[PDB]
Amino acid sequence: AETHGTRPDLTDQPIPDADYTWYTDGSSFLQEGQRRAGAAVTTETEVIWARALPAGTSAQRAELIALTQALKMAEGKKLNVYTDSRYAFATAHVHSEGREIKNKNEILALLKALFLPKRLSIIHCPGHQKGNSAEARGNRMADQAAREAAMKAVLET
Ligand SMILES: [Mg+2]
Repeated sequence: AETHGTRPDLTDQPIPDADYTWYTDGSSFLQEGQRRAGAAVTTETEVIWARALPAGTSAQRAELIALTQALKMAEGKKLNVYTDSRYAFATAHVHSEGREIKNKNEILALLKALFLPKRLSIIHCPGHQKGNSAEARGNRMADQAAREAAMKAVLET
């Protein structure tokens, strides 16, 4: 059992009896001078949810938002969720003591959402993998979906 965490039964390895295995990604890039962002939750082949986010949204914030959405949609179910964000992983797994100086709203929302799934593992996966393994395909799908959502919104459709 992890220590100095927020949800005592949270693990970082896949649970055998998971209902859902999902992949999250937050995308942030510069376009026409401003920072743009998107977030997504996917399986290897399906987009469960993807949205463009407000201008100025950092990649870190987008990653928190994507992970939060996965937790919300998995309320009452057993979830393995993969993120390639070290920031989102650490925010979910390690409790901090001080006032949150950045992303305070998104951190609070994530911490609340941790408690929604019946059982939960938040797992790190490498990003930009070339394989056709489940993790490679899932992470790729989430990255593509988040970037597509962000691009479509900036271009207006
Ligand atoms: Mg990512």
